Amino acid sequence: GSHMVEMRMKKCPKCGLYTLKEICPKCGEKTVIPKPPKFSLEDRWGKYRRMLKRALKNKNKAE
Ligand SMILES: [Zn+2]
Repeated sequence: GSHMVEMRMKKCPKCGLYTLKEICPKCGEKTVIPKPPKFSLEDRWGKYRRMLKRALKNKNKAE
């Protein structure tokens, strides 16, 4: 498609639980992508990831 779709489910870097709530229902810590990008053609948003974390509440949509 033209517009990029949000990455697949994530995993808690503290415990290791997978979910799509962006949060770990076990401990209560935000979840992160367990399978990060290894091959970057440009890596424009590479280091930017360090300052990519932001506060924004969104609503999920049913497929
Ligand atoms: Zn956790």
